[PDB]
Amino acid sequence: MKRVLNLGNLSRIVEGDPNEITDDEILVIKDKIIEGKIIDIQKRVDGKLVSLITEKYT
Amino acid sequence: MKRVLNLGNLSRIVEGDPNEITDDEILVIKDKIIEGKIIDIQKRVDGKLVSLITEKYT
Amino acid sequence: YNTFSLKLLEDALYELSASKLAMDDRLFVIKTGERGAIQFHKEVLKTVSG
Repeated sequence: MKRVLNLGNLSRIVEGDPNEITDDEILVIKDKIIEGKIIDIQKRVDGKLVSLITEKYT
Repeated sequence: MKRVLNLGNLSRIVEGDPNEITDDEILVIKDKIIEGKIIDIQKRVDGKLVSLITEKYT
Repeated sequence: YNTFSLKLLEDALYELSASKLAMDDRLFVIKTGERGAIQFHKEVLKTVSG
């Protein structure tokens, strides 16, 4: 057990508009219908804002 | 575009044992199949680990 | 020991110290090779990392 990233790279975990998320920062999309849950973690790669969570099916 | 949470609560995002993380820590799990993905993010609710990301269905 | 742990070491030394030594005279000094000092360093770092 140890920390996952230096706090410098964790201070750039933000909550905002997908259109203003550049690199050197990760995006979190909070859920509305559910209070504490999250919807997706996102990271831009080539202008597109892709997810870091692998899709899981039945 | 504020940080999703403060640093005292982001500092406690860690990587490792699911058994050793307290209620104050968020657990990350790096996907082993893919090289830069995530498979789950967990924090202790009632002594049990539960995914923060909302479950998706079709 | 099979695997080294600051847990195991801290317990043994304290139990010894409680039974045998005053609070003021529990300064211990271990003798090792360079590798034991490294193994110590790694474990100490693993803890503060927790």
